[PDB]
Amino acid sequence: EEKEILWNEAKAFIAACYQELGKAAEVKDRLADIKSEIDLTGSYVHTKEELEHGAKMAWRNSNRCIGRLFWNSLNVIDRRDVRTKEEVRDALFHHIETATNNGKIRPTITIFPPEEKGEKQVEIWNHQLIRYAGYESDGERIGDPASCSLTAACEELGWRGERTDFDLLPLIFRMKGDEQPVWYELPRSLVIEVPITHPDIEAFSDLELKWYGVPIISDMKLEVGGIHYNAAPFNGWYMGTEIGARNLADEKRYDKLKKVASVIGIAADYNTDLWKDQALVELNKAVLHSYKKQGVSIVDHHTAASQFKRFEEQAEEAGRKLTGDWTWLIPPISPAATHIFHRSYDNSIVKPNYFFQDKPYE
Amino acid sequence: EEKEILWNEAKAFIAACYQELGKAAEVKDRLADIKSEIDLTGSYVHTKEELEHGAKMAWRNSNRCIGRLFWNSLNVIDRRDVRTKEEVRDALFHHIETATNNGKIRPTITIFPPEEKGEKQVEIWNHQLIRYAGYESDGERIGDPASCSLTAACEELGWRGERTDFDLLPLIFRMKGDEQPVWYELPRSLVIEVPITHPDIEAFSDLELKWYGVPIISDMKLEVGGIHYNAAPFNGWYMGTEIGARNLADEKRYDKLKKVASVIGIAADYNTDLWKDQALVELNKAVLHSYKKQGVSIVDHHTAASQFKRFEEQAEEAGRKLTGDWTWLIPPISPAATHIFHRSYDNSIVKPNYFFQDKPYE
Ligand code: HEM
Ligand code: HEM
Ligand SMILES: C[C@H](O)[C@H](O)[C@H]1CNc2nc(N)[nH]c(=O)c2N1
Ligand SMILES: C[C@H](O)[C@H](O)[C@H]1CNc2nc(N)[nH]c(=O)c2N1
Ligand SMILES: NC(=[NH2+])NCCC[C@H](N)C(=O)O
Ligand SMILES: NC(=[NH2+])NCCC[C@H](N)C(=O)O
Repeated sequence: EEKEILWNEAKAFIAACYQELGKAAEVKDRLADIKSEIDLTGSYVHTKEELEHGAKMAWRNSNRCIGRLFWNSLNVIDRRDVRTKEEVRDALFHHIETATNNGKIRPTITIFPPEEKGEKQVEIWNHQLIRYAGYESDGERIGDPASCSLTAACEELGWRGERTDFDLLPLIFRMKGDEQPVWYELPRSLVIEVPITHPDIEAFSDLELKWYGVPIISDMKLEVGGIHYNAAPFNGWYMGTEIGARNLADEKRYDKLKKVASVIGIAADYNTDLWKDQALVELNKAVLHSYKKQGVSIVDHHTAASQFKRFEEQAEEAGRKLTGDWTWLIPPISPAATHIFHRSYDNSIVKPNYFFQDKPYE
Repeated sequence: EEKEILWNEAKAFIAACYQELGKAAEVKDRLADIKSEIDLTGSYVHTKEELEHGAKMAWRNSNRCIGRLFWNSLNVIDRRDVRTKEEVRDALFHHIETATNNGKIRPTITIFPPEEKGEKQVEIWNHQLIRYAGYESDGERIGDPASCSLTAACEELGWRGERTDFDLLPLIFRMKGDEQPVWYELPRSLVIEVPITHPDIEAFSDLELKWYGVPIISDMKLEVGGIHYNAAPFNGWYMGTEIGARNLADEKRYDKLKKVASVIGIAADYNTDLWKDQALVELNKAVLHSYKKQGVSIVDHHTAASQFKRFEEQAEEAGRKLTGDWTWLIPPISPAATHIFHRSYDNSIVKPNYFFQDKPYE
């Protein structure tokens, strides 16, 4: 009964994949081998070409992603060969190193062995390979609240954070057959961070803000032709607003707008002064300026939206249906200044794609 | 077959209305009289209490409206007695005068006779009672492009605009039985306008921007218990962003962001400078400052969202389901700074409500 779902998704995927690669004639024979493989083993194994293209298709189908113009240049790393936690660890270290690329970020995915009987071979606990810890204890708020539960979970495993506002969480994942995950401290040499300064307001440094260079989502499931890659961390480069308008701005995150208003020399007393709006703009300018000055890749929301429009045009020219989530595609500052705001998007789910998974902690 | 739809909507409305007014015991007898009235005449007539409460309920059900906290203080003007175009004209003039209230704006609706056999007694062509004309002719762009088609239609009726960027369109409506609408020039004494200045950037006046005080939507259908009030203009006061982030900012509208960037002394060369975002903030600050200085009612998007949150809480306490359109409720600047951005809204349609109608021009 499980073969049936796998087999149908496999047919849809290979037919569409090989079609796009111009391998339309090799479908029938490839489908046969897969049909046999499923019969024998209860599953099938992707060729490196299918795996690579499937990961690209999945990115192209990510309704919430504004950066999809570059779907076809994704660097896919096939690590389905890993069997030990040392190999997982070094694969994760390598992903960080190669995707970072000394600041000139390469969009990269590292693909680990897929679920077998729904049984995970590797289970990554981190939301992102690089992220800051969070602590709350009796009035105290330190670090990133979005990381509070994972941080508490790590401190159940013998790890202890310094309790600065920017503790790097260790990598934490569990191997099949083990009851507890293991954790490895990140080598600081691998992690680029960017101190946030303002182009012309020098007092901005007094906030002592910083953020990490590369956002590497590590807790989503990649689904390709019925195959479930629960462990397949991926990264692009940041859009400035993700850091300046959300991570550093949200009240449930770092909540820095009042402090920003102070250092840029404006009052934070009256809603009608639009001080939050003004602080958001200056904070987002500082973020863009800082990453650029540091030689770390980043994109502003206007350029990103322009690129996304080219993605829309490209899709129309190629005869492909466009899907998107309007509510996530619009940037959280000046959304009406982008074309995205003024059109509609079909939020249908197309596979291959990336999906949410339940968290092993909490 | 038309009695059936009317009768069912009537039952739902009166039962719910009288329930809310505490007139639950008078439902059965009122429903009887209506049932007879429909049988005899093919329609029924609302009491002043039902009409008033129905208009309020309709506002409360307006999924796109962030200002719904004040639904119950709506000033309803019953003008179902009008029969002549002079009476319509004077009713419209009065609505403008009383809603304006010397700048301290009163949320007001004037209700004209409803459709009979789907036949309109009064058909208002204006989108808003007060709005600026728009012209495009061989390269020329003057005024408000959103008004181009209506403006062209008026100039087919013997009206001629001065072709400034802020020509007030005449009132234009058609009476039942007439083939063409009539138009009446607005008395300037009735129309408050606000010149846009900046609190601390005096060069902002060089843009010579202004906007009108009161937004009075005049082309939507009010539906109450099966009765279709196609002509029922209503107004609240502005939220600043409607003017500063859309009317004056959109490229398909007044398109003023480059000129704003110039007068506030910033470059408009690089996306990464976030000059559009900065210009939007300063333009929206100027709008709020200008209306306040002029003694004309206005609300900023932060205060408006706070009020809307109270509307959410009030709804929960009263046992009423909340409905809303997330995509319209979020303000077009700093939406993530409002609570609205971070929750979901059921976009179901509940009646009574206000609906779109096809435009007689275009
Ligand atoms: C190349 C630069 C990229 C940019 C600028 C970009 C931009 C964005 C942004 C701004 C978001 C919203 C994130 C949030 O609000 O938290 C997003 C979401 C997303 N992006 Fe991209 N992205 C990029 C690359 C990629 C890559 C390489 C993949 C995967 C192969 C990807 C898949 C996704 C997915 C799955 C989401 C949704 C995540 C979620 O639901 O939480 N993107 N992207
Ligand atoms: C009291 C002050 C009010 C404020 C601040 C307010 C705020 C708003 C705003 C900002 C919008 C979005 C408009 C746009 O983007 O073009 C809106 C839409 C709307 N409001 Fe209100 N509103 C108010 C009063 C009213 C009143 C009195 C009514 C009717 C009785 C009403 C019914 C609506 C409707 C029907 C829409 C949707 C219009 C459309 O779909 O184009 N509002 N409101
Ligand atoms: C396509 C999209 O639904 C459309 O542009 C909407 C988005 N949200 C909006 N929200 C408001 N308040 N006003 C608008 O005109 C719009 N436009
Ligand atoms: C409730 C709402 O859907 C939710 O807050 C969404 C809105 N749009 C978003 N858009 C982006 N890019 N990121 C987010 O986290 C969210 N949050
Ligand atoms: N550009 C991206 N790939 N973003 C992925 C999500 C990152 C997340 N929003 C963050 O601020 O850390
Ligand atoms: N606050 C209101 N009632 N707004 C109604 C819509 C007005 C319209 N958005 C305008 O800018 O003219």
